Amino acid sequence: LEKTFALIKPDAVRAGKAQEIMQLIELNGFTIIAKQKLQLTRARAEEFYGEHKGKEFFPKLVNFMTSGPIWALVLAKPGAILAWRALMGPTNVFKARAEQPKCLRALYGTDGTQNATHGSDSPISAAREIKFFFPTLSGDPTIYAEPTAAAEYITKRIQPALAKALAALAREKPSADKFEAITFVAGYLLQNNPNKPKVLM
Amino acid sequence: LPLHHALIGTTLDIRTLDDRDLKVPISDIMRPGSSLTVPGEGMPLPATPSARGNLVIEIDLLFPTHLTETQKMLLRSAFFLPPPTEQNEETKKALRDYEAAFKHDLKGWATVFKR
Amino acid sequence: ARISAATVCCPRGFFTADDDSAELSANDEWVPLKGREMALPVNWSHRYAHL
Amino acid sequence: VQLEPNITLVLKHLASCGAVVSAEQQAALDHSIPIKRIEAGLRSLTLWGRLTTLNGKDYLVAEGYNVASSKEGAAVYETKYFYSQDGARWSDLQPVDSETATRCARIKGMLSGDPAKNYELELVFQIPELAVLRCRVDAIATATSVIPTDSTILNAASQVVPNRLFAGAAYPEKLESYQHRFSLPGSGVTLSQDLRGTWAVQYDAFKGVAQVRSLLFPGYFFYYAANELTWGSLYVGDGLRNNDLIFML
Amino acid sequence: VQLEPNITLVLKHLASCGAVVSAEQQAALDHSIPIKRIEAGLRSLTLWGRLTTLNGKDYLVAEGYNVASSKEGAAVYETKYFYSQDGARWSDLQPVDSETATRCARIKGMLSGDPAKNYELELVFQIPELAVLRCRVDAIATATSVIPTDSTILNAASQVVPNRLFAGAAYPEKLESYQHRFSLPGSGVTLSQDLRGTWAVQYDAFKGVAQVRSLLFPGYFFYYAANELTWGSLYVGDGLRNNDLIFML
Repeated sequence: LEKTFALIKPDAVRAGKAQEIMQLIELNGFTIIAKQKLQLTRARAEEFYGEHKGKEFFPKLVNFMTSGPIWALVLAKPGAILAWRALMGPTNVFKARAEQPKCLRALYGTDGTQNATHGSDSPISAAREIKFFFPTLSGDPTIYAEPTAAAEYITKRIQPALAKALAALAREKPSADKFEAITFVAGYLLQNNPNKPKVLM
Repeated sequence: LPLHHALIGTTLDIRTLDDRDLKVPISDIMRPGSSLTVPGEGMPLPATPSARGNLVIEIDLLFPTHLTETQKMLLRSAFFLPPPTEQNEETKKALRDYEAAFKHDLKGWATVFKR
Repeated sequence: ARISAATVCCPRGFFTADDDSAELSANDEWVPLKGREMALPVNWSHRYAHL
Repeated sequence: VQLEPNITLVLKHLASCGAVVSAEQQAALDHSIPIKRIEAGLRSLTLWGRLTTLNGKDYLVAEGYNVASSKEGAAVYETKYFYSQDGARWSDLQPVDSETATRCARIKGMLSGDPAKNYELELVFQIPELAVLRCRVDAIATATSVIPTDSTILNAASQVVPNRLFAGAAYPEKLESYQHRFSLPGSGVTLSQDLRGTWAVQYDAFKGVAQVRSLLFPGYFFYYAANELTWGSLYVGDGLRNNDLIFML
Repeated sequence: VQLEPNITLVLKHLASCGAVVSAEQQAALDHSIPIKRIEAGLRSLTLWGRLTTLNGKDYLVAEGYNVASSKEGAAVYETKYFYSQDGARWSDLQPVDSETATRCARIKGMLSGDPAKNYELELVFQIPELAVLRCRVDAIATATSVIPTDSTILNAASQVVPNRLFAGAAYPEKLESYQHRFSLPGSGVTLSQDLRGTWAVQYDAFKGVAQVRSLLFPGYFFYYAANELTWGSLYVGDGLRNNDLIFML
């Protein structure tokens, strides 16, 4: 059981065909894990389409993707990625109509860029994008939970701030009770940390 | 605000920052330079993430630019009408006749369509 | 009895009151008032004698 | 079983008690209830009642809430009230502070039509009429909000939610089968705990329909149909209170 | 949600489709459906339709069942029908044989109001008029008896019963959201596995109300309201299906 990312583009939402697309998606065995209707901004779309950086089609692609609200979905199935690529069909609508006439591109697409849907390519990209739009959606307990990767994770990100916090606490040596020390170290971590700034008013 | 909206009273329409519309009645004769307050319709409190301020409508009246002499006569008759317990029977009959004539369904001007 | 005398009513001019007796005779010349005129209480009259 | 009382079923079952609204206003309601339910963020907006007035322009009052929590031993609904003269365009009823809430209960009388009316009290206190209207609605809702017992239930995070497995109330003629909406589901508080002679129950046992009428507030009616399990409540007439209950009974 | 369909809801929601019942008949139904329901012993009894007859009087037909079982891979409802001319006295509508039903099939045109008329067929056969009425009614019923999908569920002892905690049909403007009454809840047999042009659906998303019209039998209408999970069906007209349907499409 895997899961992939898929978004209905503004062209199939401006024409009111989103609900039919969801029904078709569900009829073929998929299961919508999470859905959300949302309008990207220019910066968010540019960060989203990072792989095709400085490409020739990038201006029109980012201009179309932020013309209206889109739908974002996570679809779960044993063969979710390949099945969604097959159902979604060929990437060019004019080629799609000739090749596979009963496919989402042929049925709802209108142009090379207005293909009316977007899917993932590989499991790494799928997981990355699911994390991009659903930061709180759990998943992938195998690659993340890995003793070598976990030690690297703690050392690279969590350890630099923690070592300073445990030192300051050893210097200060607050009350021997647990709760006071825990609150002190938590406040220290939330006060001075590398990535976030300090808020003053 | 139009002057007759101030005196007679209407409902202001405001679209809040949240995706909710809002219709607030005018509760009395709005004074010049007065204001209205809708509690719980301001920005959230930075301290507590539930309570909010109160939206404040600052009212700037839009007085009519032109008035005829008959309109002024009607306004003076409206601004000096005796209290309803002091009115003669002639006064009540005249008021009833005028109201039935101003709200005449085909030849009265109570409701007209913009050209 | 009390409610009937105060509340039961008829449009004004629909009847004619006999000058001698309390009896009311239907008026032949009554021209109806149409519309929101029947909402003014000056256009109605009592149908039963005052208690 | 039901999750929100209808307007059509309520207006049908309470027609005999004089709780009726004009037909044109009925159509306007049918069209313009969802519009207000979507404009505001509410998820359950029904018709509360209809208050009379010195004009013909009665006040139709509707009530809607988003969240309904359990705070300090009471089921509290963050209600929002709207008013209209015709069923087409609704306006909002802002709550009133305590000083006005005490200076508005002394203004006995029948409300006028224009909601820009100022009453005077004693120095002179100038109070708006919409404040008086909100005071009366709040008092009536505090005294009269009736729902069948166990129709609500508590979930995680302490939210009162409809009991989707509610099998109706046995003995629907006894007042022990009804409760205020702001009584917590576990508490055994019902309408019986109120003053003995305040509530009257007439139960048609053949057609299986019960009517509860408030005698402290004479214009509040509630109906509960057991066979179809539909309960509703309306208030018609002004919002004045029947002080001398002891003499009438 | 709902336990049984409400007659006033059916008349209110299906009025735009020309499915109406007169005022006297409305009140008479309101007062007389419960009486026959109690006398017969049926848990459910409701107006099934109004077949129009030649002269002024019409045939109001109601149906009722006690409990619906699951037998031979289908939801079997043991129904009993009653007919009337006025909405006051409900007489019984007797079941007919097989060959007699085949002979009903060759009777066309509007049937006459008098329940004592006898039609002539061919060796000559005398066909009672109530037999023709029952034949037409059972044909319409076994053709189109709509219910939203998964609104019923099995239980212990295997009797299909209302599903008390029902989410509501998702995507309600599509035939997959509705099914036949005699289709089991578990199976995926829905209103989409019949002929491709025999049904039509209209949907209002704001009001959230869906209307389903049968084209094979033009007088059968169904409604489903999404905001309040209430659905109901009504038949108005003579019991003739348009065999020349294809040319209509």
